[PDB]
Amino acid sequence: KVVKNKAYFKRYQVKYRRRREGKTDYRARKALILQDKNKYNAQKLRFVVRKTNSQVICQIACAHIEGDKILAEAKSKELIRYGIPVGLKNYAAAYATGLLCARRFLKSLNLDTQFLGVEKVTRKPIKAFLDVGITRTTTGNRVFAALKGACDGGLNIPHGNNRFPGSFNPEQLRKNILGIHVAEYMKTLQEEDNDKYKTHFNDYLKNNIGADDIEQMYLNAHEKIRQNPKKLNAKLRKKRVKEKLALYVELQ
Amino acid sequence: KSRGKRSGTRYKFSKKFRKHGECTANKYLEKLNYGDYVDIVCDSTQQKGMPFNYYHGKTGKIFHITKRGVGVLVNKRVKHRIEQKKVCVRIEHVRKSRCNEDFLLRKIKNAELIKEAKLKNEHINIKRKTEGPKPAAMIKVPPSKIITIEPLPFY
Amino acid sequence: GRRPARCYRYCKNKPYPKSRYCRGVPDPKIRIYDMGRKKADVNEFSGVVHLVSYEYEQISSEALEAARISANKYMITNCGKDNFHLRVRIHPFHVLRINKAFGKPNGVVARVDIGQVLLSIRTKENFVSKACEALRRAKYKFPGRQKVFVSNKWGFTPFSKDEYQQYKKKGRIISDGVSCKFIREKGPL
Amino acid sequence: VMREIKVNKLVLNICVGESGDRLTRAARVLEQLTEQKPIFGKCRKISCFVTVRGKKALEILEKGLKRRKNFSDTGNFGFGIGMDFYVHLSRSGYRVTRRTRRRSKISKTHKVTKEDAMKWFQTK
RNA sequence: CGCGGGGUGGAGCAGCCGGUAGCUCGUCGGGCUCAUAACCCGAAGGUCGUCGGUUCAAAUCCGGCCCCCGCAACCA
RNA sequence: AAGAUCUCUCAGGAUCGCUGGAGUUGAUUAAUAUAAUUUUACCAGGUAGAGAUAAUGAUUAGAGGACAGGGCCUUGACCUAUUCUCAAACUCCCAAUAGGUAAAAAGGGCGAAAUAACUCAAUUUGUAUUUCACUCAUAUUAAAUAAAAUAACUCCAAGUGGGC
RNA sequence: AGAACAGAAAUCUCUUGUAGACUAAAAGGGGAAAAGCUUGUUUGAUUUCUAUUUUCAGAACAAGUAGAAAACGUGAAAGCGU
RNA sequence: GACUCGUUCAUACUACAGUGGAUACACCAGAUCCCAUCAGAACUCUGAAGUUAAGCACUGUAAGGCUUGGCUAGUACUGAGGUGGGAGACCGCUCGGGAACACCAGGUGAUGAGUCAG
Repeated sequence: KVVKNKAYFKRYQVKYRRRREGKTDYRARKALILQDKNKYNAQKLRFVVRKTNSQVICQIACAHIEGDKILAEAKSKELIRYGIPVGLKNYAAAYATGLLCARRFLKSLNLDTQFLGVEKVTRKPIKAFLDVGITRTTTGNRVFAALKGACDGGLNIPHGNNRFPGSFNPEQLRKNILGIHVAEYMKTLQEEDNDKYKTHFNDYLKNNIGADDIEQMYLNAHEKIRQNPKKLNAKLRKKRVKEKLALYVELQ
Repeated sequence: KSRGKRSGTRYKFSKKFRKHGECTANKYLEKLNYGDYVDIVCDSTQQKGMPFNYYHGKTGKIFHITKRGVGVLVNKRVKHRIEQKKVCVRIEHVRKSRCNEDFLLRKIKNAELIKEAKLKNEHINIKRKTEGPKPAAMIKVPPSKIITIEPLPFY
Repeated sequence: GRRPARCYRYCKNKPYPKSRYCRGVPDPKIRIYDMGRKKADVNEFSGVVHLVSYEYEQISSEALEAARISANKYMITNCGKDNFHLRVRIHPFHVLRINKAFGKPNGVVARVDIGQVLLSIRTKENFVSKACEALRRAKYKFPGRQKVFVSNKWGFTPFSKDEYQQYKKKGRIISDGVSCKFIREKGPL
Repeated sequence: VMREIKVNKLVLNICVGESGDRLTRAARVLEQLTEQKPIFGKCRKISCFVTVRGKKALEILEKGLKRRKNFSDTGNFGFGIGMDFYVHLSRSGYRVTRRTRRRSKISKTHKVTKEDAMKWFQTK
C-alpha cells in the first residue's frame, strides 16, 4: 500500500504543540515543575536559559495551571545598556546575562540588600532550578556559564562542578568568563593572517575593541550591573470555484 | 478460574482513542487538600500505584497525602456490609471531585442571597424544590397555521 | 450422511464461525456462488427479483448450492444463459459442531433472520416473472417458509428505475462497472 | 539567485565478505587514500566504510570520473571500477532536518531532484 | 472411537543430542576372465510425510492435519 | 438455611452467613440518626446495538492503471478507487439496565490572636492545630418521600451447609 | 529510488515511514525526545519499619502500593533508584 | 510589527500551492580554546559576511482528515407490565428510555505570563 491513507490520517494522534515547534521536552519539564504533593503551596522556580543564535535569554519562571508566570527576565541585548555591544552568544555574555537576571530578581524581591552575592570570582539565598535548554550537555556549555553567573549574582541554584573545566579548575573558568580565550584567539588569528582576522571579527573592530580590552570591559560591566539594575468565506469560495472551473474549460 | 491482580481488565484498562502516551504536566500540578473528596480515574500509562478494578471511577475522601501518593478512604461492599478501605493512589489517578463544587457554588449564591434578604428584611427559601408545576398558558398560532396530523400507512 | 437438519430450524447458541482458536473446519459445499453474464453492467439489464428469508432459517451450504443450481438450470433452459445474472446474496460462514468437552466441527450455515434476500436474479423486464418462478422452484429446496419480492429499483444499485433515468439524463450517475458513483461535486477532472 | 547545488557526502564502502586480512588491509587502504578513520559492518564485521566531505569528496570524484539511469530521484549517484563509492548531493539549508532546536522538513520545490544533478554532471 | 511410539537415498538403518546429513546393500562407470558371475578400483544419489510456528540457525525443537505400528473396549 | 471459606475434603466437621435469647445504648420534642426508593448535581463504563469506505481476522464481484504467465497480442498477480456478505473469545461510535459520590451545626463561612523541632529566601512565608471573634437555612426542616428507634451496639448460643 | 563483485535475499546511501518493530518467556494490556535500540557510569537485586491493596476470614502465606529511618548509587541539577 | 516562556493538545494534523521578511528569528561563515564524533553532518564553541531560496509566519486549495450542527430516526435497540398475540421461532400493545454508520451544511482555532522595536 501507499504510505498516506484516510485510515492512517483518522487514526494518527498529534504530538503536543510546543514539542512540534521543538521547544518542550515534557518528560524533564514535569519533573522540573512538580513539587512533592504534601509540600503544597510552594512552586519550583525554573531558571530558564535558551541560547538563540544572536544572544542568550535568561528568565525566572514559576509554573501555574494556565501556564508559567515570568518573574525575572534578561536578554544579552540589555548588556548594551551596560556597555557590551558585541559577543552576545559568548560564554562571558552568558555569565553576565545570568548575573543580570539574578540581580533583577533580587531587586524585585528587594532581597538584594540581604544577599548581594559574591563580588568577583576566586539565613540563605533562594533556591531555583536550571531549565532543560534542549542541548546535549558538555563541559563549558553556555547554560552552565549562565547558572554560574546567576549563582555568583546571588541565586542558590544547586549544581555539580564537572561541567566546568578540570574534571575543578577555577582559572580556566575565570578565563572563560573574562573572555581571555577569545582575546588569545584574536591575537593568534592576527599573527596567522590579518585579512582573515578582520574578516572574522568585523563587529569588534567597528566597536573599537582590541583583544586586551575585553576582560577589562567585562569587569567594568559586572560592576555597572551590580551598581544599577485575510481569510475568505463560503459564498465567495462557491462563486470563485464556479468561475475557475468554467474558465479553465473555456480557455483550454 | 485464576484471580491475579489485573484479572479481567483488557477492555477496562485500555486507552481511550486519541489519548495515547503520557499526559500533560499540568494534570500533576493540581492542588489537593486533606478532607477533599476525590475521584479515582486512571490513565493506563503509569503502572505503579494502579488501584484495583473496583475503585475505578469511585470517589472518596483524601485522608493522607505523601510525596506522589494520595490516600483515599473508599467504601467497598463486602457481602453483607459496606466498609471504608484505604486506597493509595497516585497524582496521575486523582481527579478533583465535582459534587462538592456544586455545593460550594450553591453556598456562594445562597450567601449573597442571604446577605440581600437580611439587608431587605424579607425571608427566602433556599430549597431546590419540585419539578412538575406548570402555570396556565397561551398558543397564539394562526388557526390555519396549526399542524394537522394523521397516522402513518404501510410499505 | 450427517445430522438431519430439522434441529437447526431453530436459531440458538453463540455464533461459531472459523477462527484462530477453532482450527480443522470442513469446507463449504457452496464455493460456486453467482452465475449468468458475470461481468455485465447495470445498464445492460433492467430489473431484479429476490428470494427473501421468512422462517429464521439457518440455511445449509448444500441447500444454498442446490437451490442456486436448480434456479440456474431453470433460467438457462427457459431464458438462456447470457440473458440474466443470478446472484447468491447470502454467504454461509457459521460452523456447526457435533459429537458421537466440545463438539467436533460439522457443516456451514448462515443463521439468517427474517427479511433478508438469500438469492436474487437480475434480468430484462421480459423475464422477471420467469425469474420469480425460478426462485419459487428454489424455495422448495430451502428450509421452512420464505417470501418472494420484485423491486422497482433499477437493480444492483440502490436507485429507483425512474431515479436511474433522471440521474443518467443529467449525467449525474457514472458506472464504475455495475457499481455506480453519484457525482457529489468534488475533486479534480 | 539565492539557490545552490552542493555536495553533502561521498561514501566509500566495501563489503569484502571474507572478514579478515583483505578487509583489514582494505580499511587501512581507504584510510590511506582519504584521511578519515573508517567505520564498519556487522555479521549474520563484514564490511568497511567511511564518509568523505566537500573538497575532499570532489577529489575522489575527479579521480573516479575518467547507463544514464545511475542517478536516484534525489540526484545521488555512484560507481565502481573493482573498488567503488557513492555520492550524495544536498544544497545549503539542509540543516533544518538535523537542527535540534527546531527540526523540520525541506520544501519539495527546494529538494535537489534529477535535473539539477544531471546539469551538474554535464557542468563538471 | 479413546491412550503413546514412529515417518531421512531404490531398500534398510545412522545424523536425527539444532548449523557441516554417515553406512551397507541396490544403482552407475572402469578393471580381471574362453565367456558370465564372485572379485578389485572409482562414482552418482536424500525432495529428511505434509501445512503452519519458534529460534541467530530447524530434517532435528513447537503445534494442527495425513499415513504406520503399539496399546484400549473390563464391574455393569 | 440449603451460599461461603478451609478440610485424606466431597453422605462429615470446623469457621462465615442467615436465627433466637439477654442486656445495654439511642429514642420519645411528627424529628434527627436512618433508608433493596427517587430527585437534582456529578461521575465511571464498552455488553446489547452498529460497522466493514476505522484497525485485526475474514470475505464476493467487476473497473482503472506499469513484474510474471500463456500463444506483437492476451491472461494474471500488483498498485488505485470501488463492491457483496461477515466475527463469543475483532472494535470507529455506542444504549437500556445495574453501580458510585452529593444535597450544612460534633459542621461550615470570613476574621483576629496563639504553637512548631514542619515549611519557604522569608518566627504570618505558608501549612496544620488551638483560643477568641463576628454568623449560616432549620419560628414547617440548605431536593423529595417514609407505621424513619421496629434504630444501634454488646454478649451468649442454636438450626443449617444434599435443595428444588 | 539508487551503488563494484552482488543476484530474490548480504552491505552502503538518499527519500518516505504513529510503530504496521521491539519490549526474556504465555496471552492480554501499556510504551516514540521511550518502557524499544546504542553508549556511559554502576550494583538500591541494600539494612530497618509501618500504613495498607490483592486473595479474603476481610486470618495465614504469597504478591503488590504508598511512605518513613539509614547508608549510598546515579544525574548538571530538578530528580530517579527498596 | 516582532520574539521568549507557556496553555488547550489537530479548529492546532497531513498534503500541494501562493504571500511575507525594518527590529527580530533562522539559513549562513569558521575551528584556536571548552567540546564532539568515521564525519565541525550533528553536537560544542566562535563569528556576522550574505539571503528570504528554505526553515518559520500568514493565506489559498470543489484538498484529505479532524471538528460542531442537522439529517439519518423516534428508525434500530432496549427496562418494567400483560391467564397479550403467535404451532413454535417470534411479534404487537401499555408504561418508559432511546442509538450508530452513511449523508448534508458549517468551521479550520483560541489563550496565560513576560520581552523588543511604536
